[PDB]
Amino acid sequence: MNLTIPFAKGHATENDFIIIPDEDARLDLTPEMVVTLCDRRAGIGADGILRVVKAADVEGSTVDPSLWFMDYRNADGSLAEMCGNGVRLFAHWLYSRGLVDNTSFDIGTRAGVRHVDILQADQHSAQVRVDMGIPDVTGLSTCDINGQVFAGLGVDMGNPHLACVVPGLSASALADMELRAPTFDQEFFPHGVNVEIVTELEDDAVSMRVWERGVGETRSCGTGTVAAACAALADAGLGEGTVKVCVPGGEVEVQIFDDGSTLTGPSAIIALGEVQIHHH
Amino acid sequence: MNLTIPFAKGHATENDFIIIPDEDARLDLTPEMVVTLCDRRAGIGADGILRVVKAADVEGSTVDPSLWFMDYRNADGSLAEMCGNGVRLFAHWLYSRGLVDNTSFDIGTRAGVRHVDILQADQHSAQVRVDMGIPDVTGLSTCDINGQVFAGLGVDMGNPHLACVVPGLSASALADMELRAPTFDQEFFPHGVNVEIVTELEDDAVSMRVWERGVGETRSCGTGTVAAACAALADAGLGEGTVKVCVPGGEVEVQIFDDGSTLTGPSAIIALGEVQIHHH
Ligand SMILES: N[C@H](CCC[C@H](N)C(=O)O)C(=O)O
Ligand SMILES: N[C@H](CCC[C@H](N)C(=O)O)C(=O)O
Repeated sequence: MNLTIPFAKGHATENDFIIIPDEDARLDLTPEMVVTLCDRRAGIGADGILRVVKAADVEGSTVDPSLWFMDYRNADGSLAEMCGNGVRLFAHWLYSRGLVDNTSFDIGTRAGVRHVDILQADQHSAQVRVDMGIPDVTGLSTCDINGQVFAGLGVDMGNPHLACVVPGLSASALADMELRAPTFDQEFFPHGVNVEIVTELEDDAVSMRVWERGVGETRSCGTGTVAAACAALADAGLGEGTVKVCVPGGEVEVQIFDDGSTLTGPSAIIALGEVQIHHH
Repeated sequence: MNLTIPFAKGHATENDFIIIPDEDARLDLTPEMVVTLCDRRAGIGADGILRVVKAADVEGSTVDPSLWFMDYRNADGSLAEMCGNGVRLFAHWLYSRGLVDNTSFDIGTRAGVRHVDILQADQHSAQVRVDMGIPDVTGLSTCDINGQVFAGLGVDMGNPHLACVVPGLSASALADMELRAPTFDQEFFPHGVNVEIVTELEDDAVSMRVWERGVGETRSCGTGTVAAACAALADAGLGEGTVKVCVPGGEVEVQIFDDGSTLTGPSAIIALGEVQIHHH
């Protein structure tokens, strides 16, 4: 006995999502079902899910009930407290379908409210700026990736990061290295952690790869790019700045003040349809 | 300037396809476009494409123009001469949408005509039997996978195979081994080759993994299962038989006579929609 769910597919710097419209709040998917859908072969395939729902109808939220809420699920069914690339696609979706009518608006997330600015938008593409709030640098920790250690900044962007700027690493060296789920200090990161490997600041740019909690390597990670841009700035001895972060799925521009931070990048809406899945 | 293409997503033992309806024969996709679509993040994601077209309107075919033709493309844009799992999903599609009206019919492929029998069918599931023709054992060759050599049968099933039955290998040992694109004799396989690693016959069953030409590891390979079932039977000293082949995405039953061979397995239709893609 299978359900038929309307959906759209999209990405933001090739970090890709399945959008489930759910204003009547009748598709709070179980984690098994999330897994099934984010399986490319068995389902559709994605890095995770954006279920579109009002804050009024989302369990555990206490943000303004009148806002749209970005119910993000990771590909393993795991919840997460924020998703930078997600927020951009979610904004793109809402605007482009006329579910809001300003280029500038607030969205609810599991880390609270996030403001967005639509800079450019079609049916299929957009550029979105996100107020990401203040990066809270949590301390210093390390990880091991494939019997080699790196030292990083803990950063809280809503969710946890370990941003390891690597002294001397070229971009081509970085493209080459082979990643395995890192191992980290579980007292420091009791809930798991997103890890970013980063090149040092140069021409106001860094290059990054990332091993997402819940998911594995992704072609981009928006909260992680901001984490990386802190780390790169801190390693150059600044704490304000504008940094272009280069990820396997593209480019974003992060901006860091003392009062806050922003993440500006593209978003794309690739497909619409309906999908089959089994309850059991 | 982007095209909007109606499509369906489906699989056959988790070897998954994008179905493009194209009776007016106006979507002979270029290989770049195939690649874009079979990219999960950038497009939809699949092991390959089944474009649905009449034999009349397919370049290079000389089969009966009145038949439906399975225009199969691999995920790298590469054409291929047959696709076993594809044929089952293609039959499922045609029947279930009422584009044929018999449970038993002929389909055109790049290896010529293939007969099919629909055994069970819904909107969403089916069991299909395929007349695969005669396995032609081409000789003996070897390959290397990750600095280790295996010896195999060359088999022509339409397309080329190297079926390596491995003396002593358990299923759990097989689940464990780590695969890399094999290296093979290019005089023997001037066009590339599908490689199957197989366990010895036991309880009329073998277990198999496969590194598809054009694609890489797949959860199943229908022509390869028949290749594997020959090899396993030959290594047990028979040349007729009924063999259950176990693949990471499930199970199929292959049957071998002297007059021919059949492949019976499941098929599923997971989603319908429309997708965006760029000409340039
Ligand atoms: N790709 C997302 C990250 C999702 C976070 C999730 N992987 C986690 O914290 O577990 C981003 O744009 O920020
Ligand atoms: N998965 C397909 C194999 C496609 C063959 C293609 N990989 C090639 O010959 O290059 C099958 O069911 O037989």
